[PDB]
Amino acid sequence: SNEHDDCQVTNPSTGHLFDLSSLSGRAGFTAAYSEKGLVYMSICGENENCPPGVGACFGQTRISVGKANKRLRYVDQVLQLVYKDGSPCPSKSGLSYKSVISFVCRPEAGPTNRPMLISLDKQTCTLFFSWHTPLACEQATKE
Repeated sequence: SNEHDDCQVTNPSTGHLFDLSSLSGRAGFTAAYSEKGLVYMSICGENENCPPGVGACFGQTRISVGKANKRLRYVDQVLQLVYKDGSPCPSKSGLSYKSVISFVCRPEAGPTNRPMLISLDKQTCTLFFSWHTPLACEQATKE
């Protein structure tokens, strides 16, 4: 179970598939890392601002914040990707940055419809992203 052709996950409760493959690709998307940075991260695949294998990095610093992973999973009405094995943890040892792309079912879209960085986790090198998009929605359309 979990996914189909990958990069796409199903409501296990509805049997409805979500595909973020139109979001996928080495083009990737961007998130605003504070006012100084931008994140460049591709969905499921590697990002072109990143070296082959890295699916998420910064635009200014080019510190990889995660590697390409196509495991889109339905979790708490969210669909979340996690791009691990980013750049070595400056704040710890033997760890790396990772992403948490929590796609959020929101019938309301973004102005641009960006993956919105919630916040950083420097304690365990996590970048918590949440993309409130009608793409991952179907459920919240109700409530």
